[PDB]
Amino acid sequence: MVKIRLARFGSKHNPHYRIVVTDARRKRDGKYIEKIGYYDPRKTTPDWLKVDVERARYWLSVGAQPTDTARRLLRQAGVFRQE
Amino acid sequence: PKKVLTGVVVSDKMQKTVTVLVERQFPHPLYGKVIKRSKKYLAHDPEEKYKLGDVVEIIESRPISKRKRFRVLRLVESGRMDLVEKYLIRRQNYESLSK
Amino acid sequence: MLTDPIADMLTRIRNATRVYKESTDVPASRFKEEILRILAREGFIKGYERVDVDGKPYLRVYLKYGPRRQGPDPRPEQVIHHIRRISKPGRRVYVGVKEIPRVRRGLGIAILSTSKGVLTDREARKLGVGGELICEVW
Amino acid sequence: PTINQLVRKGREKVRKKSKVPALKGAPFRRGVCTVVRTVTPKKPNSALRKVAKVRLTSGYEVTAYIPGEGHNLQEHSVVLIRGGRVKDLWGVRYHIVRGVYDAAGVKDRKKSRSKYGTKKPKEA
Amino acid sequence: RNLSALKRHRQSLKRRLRNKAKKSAIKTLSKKAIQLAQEGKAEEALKIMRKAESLIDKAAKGSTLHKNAAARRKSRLMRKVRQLLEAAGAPLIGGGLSA
Amino acid sequence: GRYIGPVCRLCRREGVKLYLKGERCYSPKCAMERRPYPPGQHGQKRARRPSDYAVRLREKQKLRRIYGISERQFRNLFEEASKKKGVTGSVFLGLLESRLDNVVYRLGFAVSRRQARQLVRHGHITVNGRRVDLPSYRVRPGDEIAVAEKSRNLELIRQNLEAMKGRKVGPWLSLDVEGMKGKFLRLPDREDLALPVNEQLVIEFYSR
RNA sequence: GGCUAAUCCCCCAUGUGGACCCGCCCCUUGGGGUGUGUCCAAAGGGCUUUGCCCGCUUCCGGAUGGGCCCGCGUCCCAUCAGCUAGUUGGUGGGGUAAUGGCCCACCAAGGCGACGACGGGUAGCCGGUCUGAGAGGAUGGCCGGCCACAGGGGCACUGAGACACGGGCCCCACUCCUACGGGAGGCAGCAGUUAGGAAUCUUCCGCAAUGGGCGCAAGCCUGACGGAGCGACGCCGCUUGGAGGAAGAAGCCCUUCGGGGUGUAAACUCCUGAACCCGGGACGAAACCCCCGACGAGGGGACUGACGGUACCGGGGUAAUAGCGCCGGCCAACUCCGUGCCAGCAGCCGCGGUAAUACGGAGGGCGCGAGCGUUACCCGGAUUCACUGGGCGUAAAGGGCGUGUAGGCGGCCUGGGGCGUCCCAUGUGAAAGACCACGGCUCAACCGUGGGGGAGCGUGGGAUACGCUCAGGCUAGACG
Ligand SMILES: [Mg+2]
Ligand SMILES: [Mg+2]
Ligand SMILES: [Mg+2]
Ligand SMILES: [Mg+2]
Ligand SMILES: [Mg+2]
Ligand SMILES: [Mg+2]
Ligand SMILES: [Mg+2]
Ligand SMILES: [Mg+2]
Ligand SMILES: [Mg+2]
Ligand SMILES: [Mg+2]
Ligand SMILES: [Mg+2]
Ligand SMILES: [Mg+2]
Ligand SMILES: [Mg+2]
Ligand SMILES: [Mg+2]
Ligand SMILES: [Mg+2]
Ligand SMILES: [Mg+2]
Ligand SMILES: [Mg+2]
Ligand SMILES: [Mg+2]
Ligand SMILES: [Mg+2]
Ligand SMILES: [Mg+2]
Ligand SMILES: [Mg+2]
Ligand SMILES: [Mg+2]
Ligand SMILES: [Mg+2]
Ligand SMILES: [Mg+2]
Ligand SMILES: [Mg+2]
Ligand SMILES: [Mg+2]
Ligand SMILES: [Mg+2]
Ligand SMILES: [Mg+2]
Ligand SMILES: [Mg+2]
Ligand SMILES: [Mg+2]
Ligand SMILES: [Mg+2]
Ligand SMILES: [Mg+2]
Ligand SMILES: [Mg+2]
Ligand SMILES: [Mg+2]
Ligand SMILES: [Mg+2]
Ligand SMILES: [Mg+2]
Ligand SMILES: [Mg+2]
Ligand SMILES: [Mg+2]
Ligand SMILES: [Mg+2]
Ligand SMILES: [Mg+2]
Ligand SMILES: [Mg+2]
Ligand SMILES: [Mg+2]
Ligand SMILES: [Mg+2]
Ligand SMILES: [Mg+2]
Ligand SMILES: [Mg+2]
Ligand SMILES: [Mg+2]
Ligand SMILES: [Mg+2]
Ligand SMILES: [Mg+2]
Ligand SMILES: [Mg+2]
Ligand SMILES: [Mg+2]
Ligand SMILES: [Mg+2]
Ligand SMILES: [Mg+2]
Ligand SMILES: [Mg+2]
Ligand SMILES: [Mg+2]
Ligand SMILES: [Mg+2]
Ligand SMILES: [Mg+2]
Ligand SMILES: [Mg+2]
Ligand SMILES: [Mg+2]
Ligand SMILES: [Mg+2]
Ligand SMILES: [Mg+2]
Ligand SMILES: [Mg+2]
Ligand SMILES: [Mg+2]
Ligand SMILES: [Mg+2]
Ligand SMILES: [Mg+2]
Ligand SMILES: [Mg+2]
Ligand SMILES: [Mg+2]
Ligand SMILES: [Mg+2]
Ligand SMILES: [Mg+2]
Ligand SMILES: [Mg+2]
Ligand SMILES: [Mg+2]
Ligand SMILES: [Mg+2]
Ligand SMILES: [Mg+2]
Ligand SMILES: [Mg+2]
Ligand SMILES: [Mg+2]
Ligand SMILES: [Mg+2]
Ligand SMILES: [Mg+2]
Ligand SMILES: [Mg+2]
Ligand SMILES: [Mg+2]
Ligand SMILES: [Mg+2]
Ligand SMILES: [Mg+2]
Ligand SMILES: [Mg+2]
Ligand SMILES: [Mg+2]
Ligand SMILES: [Mg+2]
Ligand SMILES: [Mg+2]
Ligand SMILES: [Mg+2]
Ligand SMILES: [Mg+2]
Ligand SMILES: [Mg+2]
Ligand SMILES: [Mg+2]
Ligand SMILES: [Mg+2]
Ligand SMILES: [Mg+2]
Ligand SMILES: [Mg+2]
Ligand SMILES: [Mg+2]
Ligand SMILES: [Mg+2]
Ligand SMILES: [Mg+2]
Ligand SMILES: [Mg+2]
Ligand SMILES: [Mg+2]
Ligand SMILES: [Mg+2]
Ligand SMILES: [Mg+2]
Ligand SMILES: [Mg+2]
Ligand SMILES: [Mg+2]
Ligand SMILES: [Mg+2]
Ligand SMILES: [Mg+2]
Ligand SMILES: [Mg+2]
Ligand SMILES: [Mg+2]
Ligand SMILES: [Mg+2]
Ligand SMILES: [Mg+2]
Ligand SMILES: [Mg+2]
Ligand SMILES: [Zn+2]
Repeated sequence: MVKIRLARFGSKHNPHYRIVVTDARRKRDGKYIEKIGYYDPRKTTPDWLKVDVERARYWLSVGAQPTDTARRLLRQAGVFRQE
Repeated sequence: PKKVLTGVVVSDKMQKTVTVLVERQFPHPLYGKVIKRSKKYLAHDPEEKYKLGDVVEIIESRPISKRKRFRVLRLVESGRMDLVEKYLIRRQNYESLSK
Repeated sequence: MLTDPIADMLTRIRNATRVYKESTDVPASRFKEEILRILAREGFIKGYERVDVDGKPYLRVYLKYGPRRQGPDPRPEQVIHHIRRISKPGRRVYVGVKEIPRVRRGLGIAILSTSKGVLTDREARKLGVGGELICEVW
Repeated sequence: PTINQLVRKGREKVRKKSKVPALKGAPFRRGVCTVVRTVTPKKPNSALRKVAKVRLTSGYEVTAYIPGEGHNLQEHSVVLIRGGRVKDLWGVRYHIVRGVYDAAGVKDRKKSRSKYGTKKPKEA
Repeated sequence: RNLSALKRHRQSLKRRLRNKAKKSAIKTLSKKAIQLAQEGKAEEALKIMRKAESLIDKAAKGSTLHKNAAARRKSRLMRKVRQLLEAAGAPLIGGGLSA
Repeated sequence: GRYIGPVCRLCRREGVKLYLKGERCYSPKCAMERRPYPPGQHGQKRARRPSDYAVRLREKQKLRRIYGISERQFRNLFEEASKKKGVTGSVFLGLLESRLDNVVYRLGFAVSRRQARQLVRHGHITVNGRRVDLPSYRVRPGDEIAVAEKSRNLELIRQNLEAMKGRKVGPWLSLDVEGMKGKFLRLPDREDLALPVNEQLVIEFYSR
């Protein structure tokens, strides 16, 4: 069930996340389909999130599901706003 | 690209099958001379259309037997029996070199 | 039989120059003639002409040397100090365009024979093509 | 050789032998002495060189040198073998290591003590 | 100990028996139709044959067959029935067959 | 920790004056006055012509001993320089000169390179307003090297500062002595630097 | 043996559609359409039960994951030269999701091999790594990808998926239970024990984060994981003080008895203030849920830490660990004493058989420094397997000579083709690493973000000198 989720790229005590499209059944940290974004929990830069919506939109079109966290980030960047 | 190769038909013995011979020249990986090798492809002649000493195109195919993956596309040229004679001889030479 | 005619030209030339001849006859063909055209252009030979020898046609390669010299060994510097085949039958060589060689940091050449014709190193770079790397000269 | 000959035949990569079967490749092996002894050196010198035949945990049995001055070792001592040869003695390819297992360090020795396995002297 | 996907085995047993049954049914029927065909007793052969076809698609409905599994078994059967129906076949019921 | 012990002896062994000592490496006590020969029994005896190796060695040595830097730090910093795009000798020198302890020295807060290492280390020093204690911190051009107002009252600090009145600071820097603020305007060149060292001898040392 | 519920099983029905046989059309390997005949569906549950949420059925496409097949690449031995019976093809058939001797019967007599078949030896493969000026050599630990195995061998069942590590049957070895009948096991999962070994950690914390399973949810599960502990195993930062201070204390060292050395080193002077004590004290964490709006969007809106009272900020504050190798040459660093072919040193050359800068201490010296030496192994050096880049008259090396098979190599002129070769376009060359730039932890190590590069191979286009090649000339080679 092809998902969209945070995978963990930082160092110990320094997380950074690649928000990615990947089959449910890969490792968290192993080969993904596409990397659509990044996340920075400790927010050490004005870029602590990014998306490329029209990409996230594509992967939604084909029925990827996100994490709840992932969905949260996606909506932060608002793949979701329809107005 | 289903792959096509071109070769000479050096054995017709089998039923509906021809032994095809395909040369490859390629530059040697270190010494850089161009060395020219080859292999026998086992290729599927359904109608026994093709005959020994022909030259054919052979195409990567849906498997026919263990060892047949290729069938016979066209006739590029008919009549090179010299080539056949080469192969027949290389193999003829084998009869020395033993015991 | 002759065997690599182009080597045999470059050689006829190498020997000729070391014994300081004014000229030499290399038996002829359009490819040698093209190799030579480039030599003349580049300043290695004086030039060359087409002659006949007992009917069978050759090329006089007229030769260039330095001026005469000081002390023991008055023999003048060579103009072709170095000439050598690179691709040979039995090992052929081909450079891409990004492999074409810098000869003596530029003061020499490389005759490449390309699909655009026979050119020097720089000539091929500026032309943007690769080829059979024939000889270097310097 | 021509090039066609290099294609046909090609250069031979060159093997080598391990001057040491401690086998196992290991940096040291543990073993149990059999003989503790002395021997007479090769031609250019003269002396008494202390050495032990050993059974090694490698299913392997070898004369091994006993470096230093004072050595305690005897016929049932269990010792750790080193590697390196004594150029003027016959068949001794390895060294014993002082301070390890039964072989104790060279006592009274003030100078090169990493080797020789001797601890550091106190001072006041 | 007593890990409880023990239950899984327990089930897999029952399922086993169910598939086996269903599938035996299928065979015995199929052969029945076939013999019947050899005999060229046409209409009879057909009525069995249809029971067989159906029971096949039923087997399909679940985990006995699914897929092309069934379709393979059916095409095989029908071909063979029809082929077997020449010794003067004149295929009476013609229920299962396109005219 | 890089070498802590009788320094003026290194003034001696490198044959030349390298003041890690501050004042008194000025005042004619440096022992480099009237005892310039190297240390130990054989110091005052003849010099056997030094191997090519030896030459290269002690030049590398002079150049390191100056900055009081570990060989580790030094050589890593060096291969840093040889990767860095452009001429290695100079690049290197600029890098070493870019060390925070060094800048603190060059700016005149402490009389010794070493003293200044203490200054960095104990956090008496800030850069762009933020305290830094790591002597190896890289000062990038445009950075502002300042004393720490907390210690701006310190005996030693204002001491050295007052002696720094009207004295001129190297051209790749600027200094304000009333605010202790300073500025590292540019990475310095071979020329900007007086170093009693042939750098290519050091590059040459690391060839082999 | 008996009772019984269901989204468990079965039978009719409906046929959107689908399966299958025969026909037709298009397409072209079993792709798509169509007609007739035959066969094929389903399950209910929860709520505020008049309407929605959770499911169920047949189909069509999507997405992601995979099966299978082909070219090419992928170690040593030729003192392994022949190998081959389902073996090689075929017809029919069984099997499968699916091609296939995958299997079975019947038919033919093939298939492979010096371009190294068969045999034997070793071995998980790659991204990459180490080394190298490069070409190359070596390697494949951790991280990522693939494979394979789960005590050894065989086997299937269930299922979308397995021939299934913590599922099942059988055989074998072993451990344990045993009323001798027979049963039970399977840490190459996290820890831990035990052996073996030179040697490799805690039977810790946590579900807070991230990820995964089931669930409408609340939520349970997770030795994935996030953390902590251990070991200088590696890398990186850091401390063992800073400044002043004798023409230079004492001890110890040589001494030409004048002196020289240790050495600004110490003592002492003064300043900072590792440890440590005190207070404050994190980010990682906003979702799931809450409410409003329609359980959407949007909008607000509150609960949620293992690490941890740790990182860190403020305050106060003590001069506060040094070691290891080496000093004959290669090689940076020399003297005295002691020993006298001994004791010993030793990588190679080679030291010691009374003046030893080579052995053993000492003073001094060099090199590194929380390390420093040693052994082992790999590349380097080694242009010493020579593609780059070697040789064979006497140094190792021309086969005793020839005929001539495969093979390698091929004069001059023109034309066709465009296989080699070259150029452009595009696809691919995952990520991580590596290179560049910027940035984030006070720095670095470490990390992030972006950029760039890249042999190779697919496709399309193009060039034709050389190399192939086909056709036609030639006569300088060769033969007559
Ligand atoms: Mg998977
Ligand atoms: Mg992106
Ligand atoms: Mg959408
Ligand atoms: Mg035939
Ligand atoms: Mg077949
Ligand atoms: Mg034979
Ligand atoms: Mg001319
Ligand atoms: Mg070459
Ligand atoms: Mg002797
Ligand atoms: Mg269950
Ligand atoms: Mg029956
Ligand atoms: Mg079939
Ligand atoms: Mg540089
Ligand atoms: Mg540059
Ligand atoms: Mg400047
Ligand atoms: Mg180097
Ligand atoms: Mg019952
Ligand atoms: Mg019962
Ligand atoms: Mg049902
Ligand atoms: Mg029905
Ligand atoms: Mg219909
Ligand atoms: Mg159809
Ligand atoms: Mg119908
Ligand atoms: Mg019902
Ligand atoms: Mg589908
Ligand atoms: Mg596929
Ligand atoms: Mg292959
Ligand atoms: Mg058999
Ligand atoms: Mg058979
Ligand atoms: Mg078949
Ligand atoms: Mg072959
Ligand atoms: Mg193995
Ligand atoms: Mg391996
Ligand atoms: Mg490198
Ligand atoms: Mg080299
Ligand atoms: Mg080499
Ligand atoms: Mg490799
Ligand atoms: Mg390998
Ligand atoms: Mg591995
Ligand atoms: Mg791995
Ligand atoms: Mg794969
Ligand atoms: Mg197994
Ligand atoms: Mg085991
Ligand atoms: Mg097994
Ligand atoms: Mg299932
Ligand atoms: Mg099944
Ligand atoms: Mg299956
Ligand atoms: Mg398995
Ligand atoms: Mg287990
Ligand atoms: Mg059991
Ligand atoms: Mg043990
Ligand atoms: Mg651990
Ligand atoms: Mg959790
Ligand atoms: Mg979760
Ligand atoms: Mg509820
Ligand atoms: Mg549990
Ligand atoms: Mg962990
Ligand atoms: Mg240790
Ligand atoms: Mg360190
Ligand atoms: Mg001081
Ligand atoms: Mg004194
Ligand atoms: Mg104080
Ligand atoms: Mg927060
Ligand atoms: Mg927080
Ligand atoms: Mg909130
Ligand atoms: Mg409401
Ligand atoms: Mg919202
Ligand atoms: Mg909100
Ligand atoms: Mg929660
Ligand atoms: Mg706490
Ligand atoms: Mg403090
Ligand atoms: Mg304070
Ligand atoms: Mg002190
Ligand atoms: Mg020396
Ligand atoms: Mg020694
Ligand atoms: Mg004596
Ligand atoms: Mg003596
Ligand atoms: Mg003597
Ligand atoms: Mg001595
Ligand atoms: Mg020595
Ligand atoms: Mg000594
Ligand atoms: Mg000493
Ligand atoms: Mg070490
Ligand atoms: Mg080597
Ligand atoms: Mg060579
Ligand atoms: Mg090469
Ligand atoms: Mg040689
Ligand atoms: Mg001789
Ligand atoms: Mg000889
Ligand atoms: Mg001879
Ligand atoms: Mg001979
Ligand atoms: Mg001959
Ligand atoms: Mg021939
Ligand atoms: Mg030619
Ligand atoms: Mg082409
Ligand atoms: Mg490309
Ligand atoms: Mg990459
Ligand atoms: Mg990384
Ligand atoms: Mg990195
Ligand atoms: Mg930074
Ligand atoms: Mg192309
Ligand atoms: Mg053309
Ligand atoms: Mg042409
Ligand atoms: Mg053309
Ligand atoms: Mg040819
Ligand atoms: Mg002709
Ligand atoms: Mg004639
Ligand atoms: Zn000084």
